[PDB]
Amino acid sequence: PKKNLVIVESPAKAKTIEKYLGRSYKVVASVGHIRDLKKSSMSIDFDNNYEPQYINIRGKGPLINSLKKEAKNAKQIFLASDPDREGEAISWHLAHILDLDLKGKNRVVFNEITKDAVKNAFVEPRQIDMDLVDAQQARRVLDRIVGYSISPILWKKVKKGLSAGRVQSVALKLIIDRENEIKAFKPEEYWSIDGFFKKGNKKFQANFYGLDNKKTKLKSNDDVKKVLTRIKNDDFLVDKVEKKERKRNAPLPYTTSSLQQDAANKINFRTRKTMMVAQQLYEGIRLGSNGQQGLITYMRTDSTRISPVAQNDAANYITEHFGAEYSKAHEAIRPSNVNHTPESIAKYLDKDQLKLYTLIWNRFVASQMTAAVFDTVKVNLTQNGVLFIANGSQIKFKGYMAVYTKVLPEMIKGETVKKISANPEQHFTQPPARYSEASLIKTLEENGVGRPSTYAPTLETIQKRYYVRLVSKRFEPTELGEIVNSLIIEFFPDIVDVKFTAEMESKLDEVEIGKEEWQKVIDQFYKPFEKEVIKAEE
Ligand SMILES: [Mg+2]
Ligand SMILES: [Mg+2]
Ligand SMILES: [Mg+2]
Ligand SMILES: [Mg+2]
Ligand SMILES: [Mg+2]
Ligand SMILES: [Mg+2]
Repeated sequence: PKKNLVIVESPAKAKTIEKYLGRSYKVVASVGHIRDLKKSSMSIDFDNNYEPQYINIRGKGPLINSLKKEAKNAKQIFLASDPDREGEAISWHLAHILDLDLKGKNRVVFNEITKDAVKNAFVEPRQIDMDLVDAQQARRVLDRIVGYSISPILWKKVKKGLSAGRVQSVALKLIIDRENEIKAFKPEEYWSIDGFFKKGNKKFQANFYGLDNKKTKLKSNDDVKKVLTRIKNDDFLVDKVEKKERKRNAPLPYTTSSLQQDAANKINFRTRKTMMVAQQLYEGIRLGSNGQQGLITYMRTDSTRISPVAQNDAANYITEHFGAEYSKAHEAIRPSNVNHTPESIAKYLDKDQLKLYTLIWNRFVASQMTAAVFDTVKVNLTQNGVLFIANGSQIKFKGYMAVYTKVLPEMIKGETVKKISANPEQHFTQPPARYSEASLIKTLEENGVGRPSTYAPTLETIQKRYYVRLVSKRFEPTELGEIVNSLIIEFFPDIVDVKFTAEMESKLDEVEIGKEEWQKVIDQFYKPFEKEVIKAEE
């Protein structure tokens, strides 16, 4: 009786998958990477087109030996690593250590850890995708060449122990450019006027807009006076009434970027914690006697697609719980089972897992719902050329907002309302906001620089390196970060450059699809970079 071997990256994953598979399957964790570049040397074969020189990781020897013994005992080997570039290179390193044939169909991929998703994966296993593997290799070779080339230069000109990276340097320069804008900003005093009116004895508020049919900027207390003195009596003509219905569509389901943004904005999660907790949700949590189950789809994704089956089950949850009026190869981040309401499984989750799951559940359900609808009214109240604007809003259909506004007294053109009081208020303009974790992520996504694997580590290493601090939830450059940024701008300008770095990520994308040869991406980077390293070592 010889079993099937299934290798996974973590024990929590193996425990979860173990129940799903049954007798003729043995499930073991490799506990992270087992092969890596050498730590004590560059570990790139520059005579053989940048081929990485890998070793078995220092310390993992005994683990590796036991994997080899289990593989000998096994009937067939299945590599069940996560479905991304990194998971494919893990599977390739295991193939290498276990002497498996790369033409064999030993790779099984799934994007949630549920009994149904797991078993469908073994129905059609595939061979290892060497394009995905080469895309991981390229990133690893790039980051190694950059890190081990620049770091000694920082040690020479700044301080021992320093390091830099590609996307980390882009982010740091973006933060320093924003700080330069802040320093150069010139605040200005300006004033507003709140008005309080009545139609009948129904009170409401309208804000000063301007004089003589233009918007008016009030720069001082004297400008407020000039408005005030134009106001003779309390009578205001309803010069116009505007009405509309406003449709607020539903957000898309979470990607890695939008999950990280929402978690940081809404529940004060640092991005590292968001990914840590998502991983717990994903790899499997004990739901009591029903044992461990994966509660969300895989959390590293840039897809917003929902699968047909997942779509149908949510429509049914929505139709049944709100009304059918609220409905309509990778995937977004969603509950694996929508019927696992946050309320139901609350008792099985710690507080942090409860928050992130609640966030992911709400967002995915909302995203499967219909638009909210509002009833707008804009009302112009004019006297003697002075214009106040009243605004009113109420919801005509909650729509997706089901999972989570004042109205105006009635008016038509020509009626009259009475002015009770006006409240001038002093303000000062503010500079552009600092990057929060949210807006940094959003910026890195929109400008083409970030990817699901690189969002959280970039914001981690920039803080581990002490190049920025994070106060009142926004990044500020440190003095050391300014020093390092200036050196790299001086000697390696392209690695702070947004466009060159988004270009590189797109070339990595092409490697993944087999459109470009990974060694060529490295060579087009390395040939110019090499010259800059020589000149910086002068
Ligand atoms: Mg070894
Ligand atoms: Mg990668
Ligand atoms: Mg990178
Ligand atoms: Mg590396
Ligand atoms: Mg800044
Ligand atoms: Mg991550």
